[PDB]
Amino acid sequence: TEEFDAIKIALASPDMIRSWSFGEVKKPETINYRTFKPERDGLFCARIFGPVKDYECLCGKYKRLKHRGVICEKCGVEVTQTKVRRERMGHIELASPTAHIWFLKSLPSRIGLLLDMPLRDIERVLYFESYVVIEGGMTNLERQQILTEEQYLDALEEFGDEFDAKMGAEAIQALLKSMDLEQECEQLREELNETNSETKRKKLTKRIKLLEAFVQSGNKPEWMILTVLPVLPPDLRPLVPLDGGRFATSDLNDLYRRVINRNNRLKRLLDLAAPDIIVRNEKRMLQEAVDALLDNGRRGRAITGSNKRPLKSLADMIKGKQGRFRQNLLGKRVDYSGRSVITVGPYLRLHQCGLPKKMALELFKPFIYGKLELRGLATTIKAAKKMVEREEAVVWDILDEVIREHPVLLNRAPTLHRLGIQAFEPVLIEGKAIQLHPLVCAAYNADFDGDQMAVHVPLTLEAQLEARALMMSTNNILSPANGEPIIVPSQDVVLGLYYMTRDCVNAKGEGMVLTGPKEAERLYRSGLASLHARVKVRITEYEKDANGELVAKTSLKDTTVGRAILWMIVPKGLPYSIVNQALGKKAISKMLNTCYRILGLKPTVIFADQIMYTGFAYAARSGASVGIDDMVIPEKKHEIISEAEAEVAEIQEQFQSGLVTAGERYNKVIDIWAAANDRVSKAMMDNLQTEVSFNSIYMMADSGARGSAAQIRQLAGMRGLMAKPDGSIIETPITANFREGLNVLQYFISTHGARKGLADTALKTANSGYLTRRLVDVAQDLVVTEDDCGTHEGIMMTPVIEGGDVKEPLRDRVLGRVTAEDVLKPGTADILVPRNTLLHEQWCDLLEENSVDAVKVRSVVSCDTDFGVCAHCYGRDLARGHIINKGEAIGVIAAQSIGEPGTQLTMRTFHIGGAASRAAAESSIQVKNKGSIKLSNVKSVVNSSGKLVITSRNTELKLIDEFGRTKESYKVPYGAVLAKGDGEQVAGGETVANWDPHTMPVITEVSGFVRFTDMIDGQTITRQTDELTGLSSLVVLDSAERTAGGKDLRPALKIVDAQGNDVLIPGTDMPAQYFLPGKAIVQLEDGVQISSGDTLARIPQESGGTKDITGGLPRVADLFEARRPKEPAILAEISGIVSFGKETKGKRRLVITPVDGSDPYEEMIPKWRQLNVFEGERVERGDVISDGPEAPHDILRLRGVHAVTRYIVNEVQDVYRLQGVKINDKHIEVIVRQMLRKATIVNAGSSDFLEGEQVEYSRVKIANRELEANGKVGATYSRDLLGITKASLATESFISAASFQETTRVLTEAAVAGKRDELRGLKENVIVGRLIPAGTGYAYHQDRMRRRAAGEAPAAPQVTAEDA
Amino acid sequence: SAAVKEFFGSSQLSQFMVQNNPLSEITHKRRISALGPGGLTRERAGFEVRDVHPTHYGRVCPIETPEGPNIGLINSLSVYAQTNEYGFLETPYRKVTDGVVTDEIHYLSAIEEGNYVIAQANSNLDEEGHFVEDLVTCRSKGESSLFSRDQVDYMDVSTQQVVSVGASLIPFLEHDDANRALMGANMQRQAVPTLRADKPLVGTGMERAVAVDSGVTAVAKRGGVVQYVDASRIVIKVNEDEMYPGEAGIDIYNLTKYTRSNQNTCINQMPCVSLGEPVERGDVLADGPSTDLGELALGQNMRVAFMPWNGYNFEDSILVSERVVQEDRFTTIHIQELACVSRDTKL
Amino acid sequence: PLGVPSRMNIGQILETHLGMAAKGIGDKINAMLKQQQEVAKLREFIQRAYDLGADVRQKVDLSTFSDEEVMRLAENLRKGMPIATPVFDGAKEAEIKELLKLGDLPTSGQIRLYDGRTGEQFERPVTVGYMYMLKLNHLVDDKMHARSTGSYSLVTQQPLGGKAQFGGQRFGEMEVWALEAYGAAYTLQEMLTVKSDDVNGRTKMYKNIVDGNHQMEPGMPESFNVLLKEIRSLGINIELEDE
RNA sequence: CAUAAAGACCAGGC
DNA sequence: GGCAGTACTAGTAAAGTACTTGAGCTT
DNA sequence: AAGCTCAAGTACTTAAGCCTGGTCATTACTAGTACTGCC
Ligand SMILES: [Mg+2]
Ligand SMILES: [Zn+2]
Ligand SMILES: [Zn+2]
Repeated sequence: TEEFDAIKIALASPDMIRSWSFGEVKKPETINYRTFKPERDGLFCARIFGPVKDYECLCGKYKRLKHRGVICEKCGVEVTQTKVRRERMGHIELASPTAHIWFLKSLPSRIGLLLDMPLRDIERVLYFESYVVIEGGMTNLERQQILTEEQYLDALEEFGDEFDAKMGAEAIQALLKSMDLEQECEQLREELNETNSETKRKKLTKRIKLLEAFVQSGNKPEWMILTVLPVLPPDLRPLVPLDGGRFATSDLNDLYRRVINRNNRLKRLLDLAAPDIIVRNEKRMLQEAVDALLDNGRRGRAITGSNKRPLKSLADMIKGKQGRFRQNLLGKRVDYSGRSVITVGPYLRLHQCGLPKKMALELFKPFIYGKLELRGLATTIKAAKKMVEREEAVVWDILDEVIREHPVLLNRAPTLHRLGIQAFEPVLIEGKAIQLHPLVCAAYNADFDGDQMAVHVPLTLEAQLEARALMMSTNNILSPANGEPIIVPSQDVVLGLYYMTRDCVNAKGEGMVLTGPKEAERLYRSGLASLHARVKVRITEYEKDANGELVAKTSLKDTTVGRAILWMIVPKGLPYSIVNQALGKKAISKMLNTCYRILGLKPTVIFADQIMYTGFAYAARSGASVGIDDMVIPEKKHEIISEAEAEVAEIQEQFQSGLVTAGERYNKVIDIWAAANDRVSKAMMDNLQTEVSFNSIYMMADSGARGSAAQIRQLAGMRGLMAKPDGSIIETPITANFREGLNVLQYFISTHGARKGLADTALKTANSGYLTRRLVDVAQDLVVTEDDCGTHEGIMMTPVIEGGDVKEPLRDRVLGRVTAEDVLKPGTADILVPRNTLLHEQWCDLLEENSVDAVKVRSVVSCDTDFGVCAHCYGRDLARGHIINKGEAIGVIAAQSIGEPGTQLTMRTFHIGGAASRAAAESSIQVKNKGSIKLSNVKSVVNSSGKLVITSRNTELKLIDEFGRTKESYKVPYGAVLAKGDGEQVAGGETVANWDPHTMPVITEVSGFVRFTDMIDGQTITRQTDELTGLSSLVVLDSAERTAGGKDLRPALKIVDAQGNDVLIPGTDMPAQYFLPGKAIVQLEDGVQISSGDTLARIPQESGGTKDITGGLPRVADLFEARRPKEPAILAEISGIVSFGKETKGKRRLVITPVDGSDPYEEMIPKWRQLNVFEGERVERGDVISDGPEAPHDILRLRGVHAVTRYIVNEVQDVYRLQGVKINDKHIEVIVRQMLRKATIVNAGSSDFLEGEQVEYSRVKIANRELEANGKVGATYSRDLLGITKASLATESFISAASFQETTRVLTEAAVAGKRDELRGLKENVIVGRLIPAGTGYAYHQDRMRRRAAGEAPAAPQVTAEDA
Repeated sequence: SAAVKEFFGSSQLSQFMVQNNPLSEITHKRRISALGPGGLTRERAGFEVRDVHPTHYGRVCPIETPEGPNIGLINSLSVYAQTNEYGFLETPYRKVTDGVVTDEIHYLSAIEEGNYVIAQANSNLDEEGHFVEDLVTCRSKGESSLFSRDQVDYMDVSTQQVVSVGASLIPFLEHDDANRALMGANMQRQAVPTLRADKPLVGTGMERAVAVDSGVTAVAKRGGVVQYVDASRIVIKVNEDEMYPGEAGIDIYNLTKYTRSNQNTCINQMPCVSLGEPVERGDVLADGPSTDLGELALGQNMRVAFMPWNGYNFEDSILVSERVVQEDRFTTIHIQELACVSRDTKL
Repeated sequence: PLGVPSRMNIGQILETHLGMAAKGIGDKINAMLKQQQEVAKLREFIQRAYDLGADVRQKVDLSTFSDEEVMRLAENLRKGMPIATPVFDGAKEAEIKELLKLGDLPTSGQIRLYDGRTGEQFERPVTVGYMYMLKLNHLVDDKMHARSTGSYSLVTQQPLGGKAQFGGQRFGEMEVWALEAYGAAYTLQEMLTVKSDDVNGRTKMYKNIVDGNHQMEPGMPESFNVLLKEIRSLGINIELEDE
């Protein structure tokens, strides 16, 4: 049929309920156990819904097919099939309407905010209880405590009466029709901004976001009350027995039978037609009946005998109160599926799978029944259902003719990224295991000791052919995460190919190629009789490749034959051998990138098959078996062991003699063993590359197969050091290895580190889909739909250097992203009007780094499209190497590329524990090479002491040559003296910086005069004497040594000019008021003229740090779920000058003085926080202050929109880049908008200031009024950063946020607004069961085929349509 | 009965007996669990009890958990360790004098280990009475120091008390990392009785004690003269009277032949005593599910050759020729129960 | 051989060289001198492939001692019919390299084999021997689960396994975001509708595949019906709206 | 072609 | 022959987020 | 006296796949009724 545009959710009306429903259900009449025919006109009826049998009547008058259309005369019942009983509906006329508890027990009360009653209190007072018939009137201004009084002015206490305000909900409609809404609603926009009492504006700003939902295109408030109860479908609740005398029925059979027996009781017992003040007893029973259909558990559950479990309500099937939400997303059982063991198919290719042959007898049978009638196996369709359903030995031939061109769906259950479900052709293989391709085994985090996978069967020819060009594994060779291929030649294939291009060593080991040139023939010809060349060293004497293996087979040559045959085996089945030269050991994953970029994908398939065969086949031809004698012990091992064991005796004698202390021996015992593994390590890796090069254990770790630089050292030499389960290091090193006699003690020590890795994956192998789930729930509506937008608003500046991992890294963040404008940084390269950059362009953006500070790039987080993201701002990453195509769910492939590398991360606990590091500094900066000094964010000035003194910390002191390359990375603290400035050339081995690692001098930046401020003898200052200077000077007392009353007094050397006014710092509006800490050195008089750079005070001691950076999956849960870190850094609320307050060992202070207030802006700093701020130039707002993380909520408030979108996508990469996984910036940014999708505007343009609405609608509102025409409006905002557990909790859709346990507050929000749910997302399209938009479902994907016969065929009616 | 049956079937602490192996049986009874009733820690915590403590030296083998959903939660119990009387584990230590090692053993408490220094099992000893070199490395309670022979008070019994019976059968445990010694101890936990049982070509000294000490090998009650031998029974004619070929105080022995265990396997007991063999109290009479004569024989010995064959042995795959299925060398017996419980009907 | 550098388990190569040199270390002792006691045909060929390499005086010889002696100098190690090895105090590389230069046939562990496929003179003599391997049991997980047409539940329309009919694979949520992560629009659509849930899809599909043509395009699913009737009976209402 | 429920808890593979 | 007792059988007793809210401090 | 914001107090949260195994019990207490024994 047609493509459905969108669905619309609204409240049910009886003028609409009686449209799809016919008849009237009056009694609880079900189908008896004997006959299936309907009994009476109840829930199961033939006049209402339909008959049961084919053509028979209820009475039994006419049963023959003679009367098929005409009804009977005495009892006219039209008869059809029993299918029409399912679709047709009936409605139950309830005499009194009832409430919907989703609109009641929910905290945003829909009848408490709009209609000003208590939101929780009066609902637990009126509804179930006995308070009786407020609307309107003229008795009581007070509107809260209902009985007695209650709207608008008469009379409170004693007796009064026994005002609607009724129990239940038959007249809450009458509250919603009058409370007087006009005295509750034009007047809302005046009471907020006009009246100065903010109690009236903080009570009335909450109650418009539900008030204006009914004023707009949504419905009226008078339909929240359930009047008419629609029935449940008849065949949806069958009543068949289970076995013998037991039953398995739904829990709705006990609940629809009660509501109908509590309906006519109010009609005719109760024949009145009374005032409503009389009756109580029925709606206390009927409302009790319908509440079990609404919700059980929020006040009172509904239980059965010997069952302390609530009855399974209609909401409890969705939200899962009993724990069946963990069963709904556990999966729906596939009718065409199987499971068996997995194994390896080498000769199997990337197009095919090898599955067992008995499973195909069962799972493939509906395709067999349509094949048996053409052949001589079976005759009809009925007799074929009792032969092919079992073990049959004839169907073996006729099964394979269907599976010529019908691939299936392979399925491994850790379906993390895109390639968790792949498509392959079935090959019928004997045995019980499925065959898995070895290149595929990098996409499947698995091994072959017990892993078991699943399989599925594609049914229609529509879904069959998309399992060949879109789902097949060798089509999508690239990762969703980055541009690197996941599928890669891993271990056995690279062993023979790695050994193939090698050269043995007796004397000489160069590389040689002679197919082609002529000089190396005569050059390497005469060596066969000499010592330079043999039968395995530098020889080749022949023209071409062909007879070189002829000469090599007859024992004359050994080497450069595998290099000669490798150069023609792989490029014979594929042209373009100009790229087919770099195999290597680290270029094994790079060939599947550049061979896809230069050549096509059909090159890549057979290109992987040739390398597959010549890789896995010749590894047995080499036969690289590891033995015990292959692990060559270095000769330098026992000498370093003998030197390390002879020093602990001397150091122990030093401790016994008593001339030394414990501290200077304890660090020596660990020093002589901490450097021994470095000296013995730098003795097997250089021994086997010069003597044997053909060693098995050396080549299987030197190559990319499976090797690390730490697991080989544990066997070969000595495993160095093992730590405690806390993290503190063990003072006793271990010296025996896996090769020698390893005692019980060192094996017992190794278990302390062996328990972390396997106990890490203990509870991490019960469960694998919530780090995926909580990140795909938020960004599910991210679909590529691009119509030539090209936006410029919200342009993002990218810093040339990232925020920082430890103290000062050097990395770049741009990959495959479009450019914003014309930027000419290189001398040869140039980026034009917006173009998708390559992987080569990040090296051009990283090369000229001393000229660029902001890379102009269009971002994902700022785009005009409300639901989706355009093709330009997103990039290239779809499945493959070219541009993104239309219709891609770029939000789920982004989040699942974050869920997959989190498996290898260290999981200790979700909220930060600790680590261990050491802070050190040296005042010895000596440049190694030549070049110039590059300085950034510094204000150098020459003082009166003749020293070029800086005024800033975090100064980038790097050696930048004439080509602009980072060669050094040094740290310059505050108060340093540079020998040369910015731009001056230096020489090799020259000191360019020198300071004191004892003093951080308080150094000024402006000139003028020094005025004594808040310094009184006996309160803050006291005449003391230093220990190094010797000059008696005025010394400020500490914070704890001060007298009573001087706790608020802060001393200051206030800098004034000659006129007495305040001297502002150049750049900002900050007065120069530097505070003097306690125990400072003030060698300066009063009123004397100073200069910019003069030392005011000094800091005698330095401390701080020792507890720092988290790392791991706990930081992933810390950054995606925006929470409080373990190490908070008090970020500066105002941007300006910074200067230390105190320096005492107890507490350190920090004060900023913006314009007027100086002293109340104090920030306390403990000794754990490492001080990263200086006493000089202004800092930005939101800048870091300590060695710790930041809060994403406050840095959102302070710095701006270029901060949280670049701090949350960079710091999460500081975790994954440590383990080695490279995740692109494109796949983190689509969830940053979804945490930013709601905010709060400050200027009312269309709605009020506190709304909390979405921002993609507000971007159009500021777009059309400011950009095009008609009175531009400054509709600015204030952003709101949330967590992913709350940003997905309140969405636009109602089934997108129904993946939580809070389905009460969402369905009412999508219910009262009348919100048309345009199903853009794909998550919101599987639960509803409709057609996927991203594939063939988008409206651009509409076309039809045409051949030449059906091209000349419609030419005849259009000539026929011409008249004579 | 309503409180003791609830622990017997529905409890966290009590699970099904793993009977695919007598070694799996003996590692199942001697098992620790960190999870019990609700009055203790939960499944979600445990990161201070999974990690082994340095006092646990020769008292629990720290690598004896199964590999799967729970690592470090089980941690089964070592060889010479034993709950003595009141819950206090007391592992044996050889009481050694000044220079002569006395063959007696003593059960030392965990708080009493900190009061004496104990020597090690990797030291060379001639028979029981001499000491090779005056400086030998020793451990007091976790720290390392060099002591002389006059200071040594206690000594370890052997290098076997540090491991469990799943790891004492592991030959080269000093050469393997613990990360795969855990699974190497769990391969014996998931074994199966094969047809052609073959004892390992490397012996340890524990393959013969599991069959005798557990309920695996039939042990006679009193020695006599064997008169007849069958597969289902072994009749023993014990001469309680004057010696005659006329029969005597017969103790018939029923050998459980072919029944179903918990792990869908079979427990077999094949006789070995021939006609006319006087048995001793303690002599073997029949075999076990995998035992050859009295020793444990889980798997087999086949010709191995380390080579990447062609692709197939990619991660953890095992390749084998056509001969392995032509003979019934790994053909095991799998027994499945089809149980169905009787009820009533409406008619 | 690549399971050795990553998974640090060199002791299986210790057992491989050991089971290779079982003819020449300590099964050297009980294999022949005790006995070929049951078989009188091995006491002619095995008696000369034994003394050609291995000549340690700790390890006792055939030519001095008869059959009845070892059946007195090796009654002490009869329980060790092959070699004996304790856990952490066992073999040593100074003893292994001393007892493997002995052991017939090779020297230092490695020997030139021949390929079973190519045949030729095999480069780099390899570590071979007799490893004591172990077969794991066959739990019912390893039994093949084959389901095409079984029963369905009452309150839901999901399949069900059990005694006769086998269990069906559930289609979990990460499996939904894989085909959802793909451009395949109809496979995931029929996966939750025609496979599992719809009573109108599994019947019409099975009636059209047996004809030879395609199955009818999916209309209403059963999740849309059941969830929709869960919505309609409450105060809210969901209604499908056309173009 | 129709029947073997649902749920709880435990064990197991990775 | 009638009444009462009793047995059988069918209904039936870690560690965080947001969010609230009470209280302390100013026009 | 109104009121305005701020901080502690509080309730509530969701617990990283799927897969089979076996098992185990679907409730034991109260009320009415019918049967049987005794007076
Ligand atoms: Mg596995
Ligand atoms: Zn009729
Ligand atoms: Zn855009």
